Amino acid sequence: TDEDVKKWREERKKMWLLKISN
Repeated sequence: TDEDVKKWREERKKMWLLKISN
């Protein structure tokens, strides 16, 4: 479902976003 995808989507999203500052 979208919820399953939403799960990984934001997961990987934050990883690179936080990596911008690291």
